Amino acid sequence: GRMYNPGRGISRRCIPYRRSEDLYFLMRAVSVRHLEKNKKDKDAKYHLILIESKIHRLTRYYKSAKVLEASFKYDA
Amino acid sequence: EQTERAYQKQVFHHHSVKRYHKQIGMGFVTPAEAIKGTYIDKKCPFTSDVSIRGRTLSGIVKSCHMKRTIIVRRDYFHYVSKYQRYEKRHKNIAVHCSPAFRQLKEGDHVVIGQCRPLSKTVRFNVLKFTSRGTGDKKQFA
Amino acid sequence: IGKRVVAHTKPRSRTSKAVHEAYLNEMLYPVEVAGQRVHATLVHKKVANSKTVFVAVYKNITGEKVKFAFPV
Amino acid sequence: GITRDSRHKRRATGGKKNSMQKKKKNTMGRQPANTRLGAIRVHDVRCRYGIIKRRALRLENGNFSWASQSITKGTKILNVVYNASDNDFVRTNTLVKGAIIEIDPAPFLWLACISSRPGQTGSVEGYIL
Amino acid sequence: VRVNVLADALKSITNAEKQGKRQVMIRPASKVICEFLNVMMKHQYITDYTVVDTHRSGKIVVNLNGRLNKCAVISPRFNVTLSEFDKWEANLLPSRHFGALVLTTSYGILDNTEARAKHTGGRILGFFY
Amino acid sequence: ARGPRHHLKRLNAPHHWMLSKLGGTFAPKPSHGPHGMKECLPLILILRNRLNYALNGREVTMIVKNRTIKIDGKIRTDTRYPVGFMDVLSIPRTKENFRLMYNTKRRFCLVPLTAEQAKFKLCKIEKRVLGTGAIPYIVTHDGRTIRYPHPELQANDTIKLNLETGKIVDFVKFDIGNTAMMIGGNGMGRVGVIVKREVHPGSFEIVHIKDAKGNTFTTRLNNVFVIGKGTETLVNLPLDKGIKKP
RNA sequence: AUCGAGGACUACCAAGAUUAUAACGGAUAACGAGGAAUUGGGGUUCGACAUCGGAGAGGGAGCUUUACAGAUGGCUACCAC
RNA sequence: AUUACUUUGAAUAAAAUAAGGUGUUUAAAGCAAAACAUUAUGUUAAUGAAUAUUCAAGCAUGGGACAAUGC
RNA sequence: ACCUUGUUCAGAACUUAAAGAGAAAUCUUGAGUUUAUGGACUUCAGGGGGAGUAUGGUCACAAGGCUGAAACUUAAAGGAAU
Repeated sequence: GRMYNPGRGISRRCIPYRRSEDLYFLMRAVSVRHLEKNKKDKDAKYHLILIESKIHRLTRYYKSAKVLEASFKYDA
Repeated sequence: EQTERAYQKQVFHHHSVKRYHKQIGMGFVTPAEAIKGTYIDKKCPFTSDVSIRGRTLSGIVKSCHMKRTIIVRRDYFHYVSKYQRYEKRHKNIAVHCSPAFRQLKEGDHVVIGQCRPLSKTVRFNVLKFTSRGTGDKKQFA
Repeated sequence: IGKRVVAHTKPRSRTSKAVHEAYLNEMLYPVEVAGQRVHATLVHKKVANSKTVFVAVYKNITGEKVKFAFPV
Repeated sequence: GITRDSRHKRRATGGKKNSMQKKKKNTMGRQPANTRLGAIRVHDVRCRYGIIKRRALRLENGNFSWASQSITKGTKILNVVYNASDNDFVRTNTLVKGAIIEIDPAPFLWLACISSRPGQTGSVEGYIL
Repeated sequence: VRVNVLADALKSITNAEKQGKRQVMIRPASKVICEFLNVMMKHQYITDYTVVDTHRSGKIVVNLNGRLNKCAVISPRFNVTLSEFDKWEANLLPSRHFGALVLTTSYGILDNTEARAKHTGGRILGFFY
Repeated sequence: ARGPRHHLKRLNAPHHWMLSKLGGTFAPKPSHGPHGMKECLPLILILRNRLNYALNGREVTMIVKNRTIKIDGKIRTDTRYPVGFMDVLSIPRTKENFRLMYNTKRRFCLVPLTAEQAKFKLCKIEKRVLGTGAIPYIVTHDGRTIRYPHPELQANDTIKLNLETGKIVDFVKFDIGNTAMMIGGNGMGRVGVIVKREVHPGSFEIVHIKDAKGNTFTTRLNNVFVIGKGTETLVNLPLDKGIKKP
């Protein structure tokens, strides 16, 4: 199922039987952090933690894959 | 080379003064940096009077914060008879690292060999090293 | 057809799977392969794989006894 | 007596060691005999296995050797001018290995660094820089 | 997630045989699953099978003939020494004349009666009555 | 213990003496000398049990101190002299010349000899070193430091010694065409032919010894003891001829 | 200094060493092993005590003799008899 | 390229366990003795269990399926 | 678009079983695939009381929360169904 919610969506692209950035897009985290004015929004203050926990997993992987520089760290 | 109170000279010093470098035993090629190098070390396995006796091990270099001496972490598995399953373990060994390996850094696999007690804990000596990846902090010997 | 060597276990282009896949496609130009099925069966206390290149819409070069046919 | 066992030291982890047995003669130590500068005086210490160590208490002369001229000649030591370990050895003129001593080149007619163990062998022997 | 593809396939085959189905389908097909079936085919427990390639570790269709009772995987593949065989046979198999173990040894994926003949041990994969 | 020990408990004695577990509390400790503690049979055990001449230790001291035993050419008067390998033992009074060889049962055996063949005894070189003043010498398995030797007498050969003279008669090299007797562990007391010696730089040297009957068994280089050259034995092998029956 | 490696000790310099894979500390009616009792398999409990290794001689300490003792059916002092 | 896994060994105190032999009147036991030469003689240079092991490490070797570590 | 019908994907549910499981009630999008016992991982329980009590630690302004025994006592306490 999904990474965080209990949804189970199976929609997928279907490559035929014939052979003839995402981390950047996940920084969404900026857009919510909107939070400066809606201080009482306890929902977006939770969905931000979910987004930030995703970033700490893509960074944790792009460093092992030696893609990102070893000094990378996401912050405001 | 000579940055200390006493004169730093090799254990086997002679005129032609020469540079002295024996070779250790079972097929460990002496590094180039110890042939043309001008360093002085009385505990280097190549250019001194420290042999390499029976036990020989290997491990991952972890700490390179002490002078000419490093810490080698050996990871193995221990078997428990009752559960018929293994468990991870580790033992740190403090080993001497001669200046013959200038490019040695934390996280590189190293083959070490036994010698006579060189300190309170140091009993092994580095023989050869193979480098590995980087972790944002290149800590050399 | 091309001529590439197979190493002894060199890159993925020098593996048996890739060479046979390349030979199959290059020897079959321009007709297209669109299916492969292997029908294992016990014969004389032995297993006999019978690879079948299906949907065709070799033994000398590669060595695979492969039957070629058309979809039902 | 002074002891040389490791049972009185802390572990590699900093943990204290809990004793099990009393002191033993195998790890026996002995008092230093700082061989100062003065008249000849050595003492024969009966070490382990009966062997005898000459313990030089005070010395004046040593058989210095010259590497260049391949000559070794006895000489009277004058003054300890440098010690690589403890500067207080210079003040008391204590003779230990590696001490830089100046000597008179009266038989050299034909600066020094000691290269022997006066507290073990029983006499001073060195060479010329 | 799918930790063990072999476990999923064997449990799919056992369920089909209980219902009396004529053939079964296994979505992810590996070399180990293909080689596990040959041990069951050589004993005539299953008729045959057909590895259909789908460019994505294609499926398998397995023909069953009323003979298999239960084929089960064993969780982490225990290292089985040759002296530990009859201990494992006495547990996982109904009788000394009926069952069949499967071991992945250095000589391929053998059963117990031919790994014993080949004089080798190895990790245990599973079993089938 | 504060020093060297003197007693030997019965159960701590080497197994290959076959001492009854209810015989007594202690076992005769073999004094030092040519042969090690576990490589030797004390002279008391040779006469009390192997030959049954003396029933107890009262009658063993009445014999050895009576100048009635000649270990090698010399004569020994120590009740617990270490009698080890093929070093010959002779009793002039009874006119018999034994010899202590091994056998397949991991036991020292007393092979009878004739008078002529008792005048010599084979030794195995242990090491060769250069003395001070360039006086080379070799050390045998008996602890003997022989004087100025042959230049080719290397570390692991076998020499022939004479009791009366003390010279070196014949010497056998260490190669792949020689007969060897075993002094080791599992292969102890077995005769065979050296066929292969595989070398590991680290710890040990492993030698594959092929038996007469085609049986092949390996061992450590230490336990190898060359007994002849070209499938020939220089001494009379024991009753079982160094053969092992599976 | 030692029979001898060694922070074993001294002088100078550096800040290092261990830890969730349990460091550091606490409990033991804890001397360790060969082994013993009971067991379908897996195991649980025990081992001062035959034999091997360690430690001690009322409690510490300090020493003499000799090849080996920090000896105690040797000595000195203190504590307790 | 190493490790892990598995197979053979090397090496490995005894007592103890399982165990081979042996009529202590049998048995526990012990590693003694006797079929026998009707025995000094010979069997006899008599037996001594290969005694198997023994877990966790350590050494070497045959194999690379299942696993682990980076290039 | 709203309604009627066929396929398919995802969600909250429902009905039948002569089958599977279980002590039974009952469960079936599992509480099935389990003495024919091993898919991966985490937490929790060991007769009933004493008791979420005493003490130690920590959090809170407070009420209180979290971690959490022992002495002693007793042959039952309890679950589903007739």
